[PDB]
Amino acid sequence: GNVDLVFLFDGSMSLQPDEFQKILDFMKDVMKKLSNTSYQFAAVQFSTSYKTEFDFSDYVKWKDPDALLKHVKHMLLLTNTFGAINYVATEVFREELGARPDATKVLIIITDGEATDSGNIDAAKDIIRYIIGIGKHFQTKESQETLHKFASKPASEFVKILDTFEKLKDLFTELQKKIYVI
Ligand SMILES: Nc1cccc(Sc2ccc(/C=C/C(=O)N3CCOCC3)c(C(F)(F)F)c2C(F)(F)F)c1
Repeated sequence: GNVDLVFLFDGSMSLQPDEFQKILDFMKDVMKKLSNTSYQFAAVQFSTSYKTEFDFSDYVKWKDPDALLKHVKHMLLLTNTFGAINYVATEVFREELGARPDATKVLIIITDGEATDSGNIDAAKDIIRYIIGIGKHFQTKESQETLHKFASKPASEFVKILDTFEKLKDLFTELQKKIYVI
């Protein structure tokens, strides 16, 4: 019933300042809409390295997406997606950061490029993983397909590709049509 949800977001060099900002604003739009629910949130920037920008405890105490993300600094480096996802699994989904042990775990990966590292995500198997790939880096079917190994199956359900960063506005509109009292 409880959902612990991590936004794992790309801070690579390829992102223009306004593109990075549109990611930030997308995350806030989502959290604001799901205020006062069974959702609790944390946000991790990844590039070459990984940074938990805020954790579940931070979210619980303040409940203010704007404040929680105010101090994000765009890393401007690589796109170490394998390491990032592994970092979330082992270093973010923990009591110490406010995670609830029995909650349903959800990861929302937002990226504008293919991974710069390699390996596996065995450690993240218990997490429901969604991945949003954005921009001209994902023009080809082959580039979209590379994202599939990161997300839960089927890709048709757990993978979304967006032509541009403006389409995050549109995805948020669509998302809200999937909100129900169950
Ligand atoms: N089709 C597709 C593919 C890739 C990305 C997306 S975007 C997305 C998707 C799902 C969710 C939330 C899911 C959620 O909370 N669930 C469904 C799984 O079971 C637990 C509840 C969410 C969230 F808003 F609730 F967090 C998104 C979001 F965040 F808008 F990106 C959509």
